Amino acid sequence: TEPAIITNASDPAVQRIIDVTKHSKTTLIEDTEPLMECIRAGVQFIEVYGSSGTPLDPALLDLCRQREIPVRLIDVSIVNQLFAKVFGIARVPRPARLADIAERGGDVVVLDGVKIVGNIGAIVRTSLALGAAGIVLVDSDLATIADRRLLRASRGYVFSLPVVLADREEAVSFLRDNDIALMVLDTDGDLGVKDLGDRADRMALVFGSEKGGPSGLFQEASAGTVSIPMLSSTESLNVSVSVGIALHERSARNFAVRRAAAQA
Amino acid sequence: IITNASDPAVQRIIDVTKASIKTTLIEDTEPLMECIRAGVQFIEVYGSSGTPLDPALLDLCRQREIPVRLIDVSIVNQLFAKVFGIARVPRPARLADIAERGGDVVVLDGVKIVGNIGAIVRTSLALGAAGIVLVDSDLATIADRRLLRASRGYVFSLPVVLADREEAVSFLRDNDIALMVLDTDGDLGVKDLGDRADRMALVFGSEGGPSGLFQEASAGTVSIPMLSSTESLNVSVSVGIALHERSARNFAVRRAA
Repeated sequence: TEPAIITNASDPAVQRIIDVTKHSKTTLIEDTEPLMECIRAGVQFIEVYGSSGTPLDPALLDLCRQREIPVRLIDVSIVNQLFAKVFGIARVPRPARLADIAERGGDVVVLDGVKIVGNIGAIVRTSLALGAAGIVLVDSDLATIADRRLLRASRGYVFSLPVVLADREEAVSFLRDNDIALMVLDTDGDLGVKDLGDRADRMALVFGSEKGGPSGLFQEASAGTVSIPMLSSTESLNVSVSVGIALHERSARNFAVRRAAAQA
Repeated sequence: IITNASDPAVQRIIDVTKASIKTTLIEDTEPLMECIRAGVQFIEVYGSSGTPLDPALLDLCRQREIPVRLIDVSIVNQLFAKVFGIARVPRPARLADIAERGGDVVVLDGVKIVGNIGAIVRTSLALGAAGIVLVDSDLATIADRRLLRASRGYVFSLPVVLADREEAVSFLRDNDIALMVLDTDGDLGVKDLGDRADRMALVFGSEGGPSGLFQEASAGTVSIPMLSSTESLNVSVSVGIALHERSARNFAVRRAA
């Protein structure tokens, strides 16, 4: 067949390194959009790969050109034996910490017992896009943020803002020590979500799963409960939906913070 | 509450439905109670010997005349959660059912991931929408067991309808229901959705985007502001934000009837 020589056709050795991370400080980031977000967010890549015989998205190739990022093709046969059509080996950034959230400016999203990774990924994307400072994950059952399930669920946004694993008291003492008032989302609370933007200062918003709602320590530190009005008092929304609604209400406050940081 | 130790004869019927096109299997305590409240007609509900049935469920079953029996924990494990029921599939909602109820119409265009669909069903109900039109969803019936579960048994609590794209666009037309499409860099801001007094249809694409036929029929493109036009939200999240801006409008419709 005289296949193009640049195409990886065997099964060692950059393959071996890809296999190596596929089953265990690096990770695989898959698909065009997630790759470009990770690159934009400053994630360091070792190499980006496509399957032979299909044109790699021109903008990604362009972007890999702009950064010093090697691109190479692997025979479709082999990529189709691993596992998408395009992926990269990346170094996992140094885990973000609480302080990062405080310094970045803007509201803090705290998830309390949210464990469903698709929910956590969606909340990551929303928090990024709506201008939140960062996310604190309490009781998520995640070992790290680089979990490939979360990578895929976040569409590669998990390194675009500080996403931090913490235990409950660590988190509440953190907010206390930084003078960040928290409010808890729950049914018939004191404040309508529509009034969330009134508050000029940054705040933390705490969302529980509804496999139990918010937990005790947070309740006790709370400066109030916030409710999203629903048809009946007995209804509920998926937690990711509640995050989007609450953050949309705070969007004016956070966009102003983000606007200002972009100019510093 | 009698207990089944055997293997006939309503063990057989359980297996036979799991043409049952008119009967299905609704699982879990809360989804069961929702379906019952929604008027779904149940044949019988079952729990597992050993672990007790929610009293509120038993009471509801009691107030309806729905028989409840326990099943030996060992037969359940052969059937497959711990509580479930067998019900008649309601007659499929039609598009007209959505128009008659009044309120905004949610159209999903190309949304296929059933968990998104199910979350959207719950949001649409909670935030007061008239109903949901599913275009290109890849579902055979709304009674699909994946959606039943993903929707937490709310799929029957408001009109949810499968349609073809042209069908949907035609239905909105002769009903004088303006449709807007949710998308980036649009004509209108989501924050002004509440300005319009009359009902409207809102069209959400997967991600990617709504179709040409809808775009061609659209009275506007509504955009949720984000840090970057390249960014995107999960479709269920977009629906939550949009309906939230319309909730005053829809609650007023819901509570006038």
